[PDB]
Amino acid sequence: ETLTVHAPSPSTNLPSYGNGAFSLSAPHVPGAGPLLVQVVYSFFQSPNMCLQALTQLEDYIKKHGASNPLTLQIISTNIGYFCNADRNLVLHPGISVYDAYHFAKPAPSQYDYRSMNMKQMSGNVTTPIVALAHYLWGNGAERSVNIANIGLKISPMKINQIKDIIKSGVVGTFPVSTKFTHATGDYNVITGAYLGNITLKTEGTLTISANGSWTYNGVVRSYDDKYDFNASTHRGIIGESLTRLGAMFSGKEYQILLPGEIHIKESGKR
Repeated sequence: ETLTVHAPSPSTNLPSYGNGAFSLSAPHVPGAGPLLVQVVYSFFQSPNMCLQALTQLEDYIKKHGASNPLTLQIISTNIGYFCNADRNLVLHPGISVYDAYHFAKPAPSQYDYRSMNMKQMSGNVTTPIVALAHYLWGNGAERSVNIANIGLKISPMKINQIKDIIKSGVVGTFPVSTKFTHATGDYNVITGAYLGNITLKTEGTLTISANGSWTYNGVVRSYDDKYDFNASTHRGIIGESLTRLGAMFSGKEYQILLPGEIHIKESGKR
């Protein structure tokens, strides 16, 4: 059935992401002249780097075959890069993905999943591949991403503050305490990929003035302790890539804790 991708390990990893034949790097913008680090840096910060890496895996698989030992090594190795990068991002929050990815320290090609895999994922753009890494090699171990790291964009207008706000037309200060489904994949292709639809609890204070202006000051944490990482829960185009890869390769579903709480200060006008 599904093919086993070897856990990244110095003993199985290729010397290089893409076996050096391809690299994760910013799109070739024709007529933009030489690719400069800023582009690439920004690219690495972007979800697109994650899409690209996965796209590259998928493309490599398309060209070479999923069961192709090199494909497997490339998947393992390339995903190791992401694991490595994500490790570095987890260890050093606030560093750019480009940095975590490229330096590195320890060499991404030396990435050893068994020894190095982390339960925590950065939530950064590397995360969906790491999440896939964990599917492949995680042996079903729970992972976590802190909810503060999953780039939640909460729109109170999409939560039961909506009711307080959206006509009701109540004025004043209202306790909010509600849960809501939150399709991270609606706006966050990274978080959507691996957390997709989450359920958040928010508790806070919705203040609405008579002019429709409202502020929601609240905490958001996950309503569910964890989320399954599997085909069904991925959302968004990166999620789809995980699904396709996850469908081809042996892995174990596992759950992703979404611990932590974010404080949100949202505002809008009715």
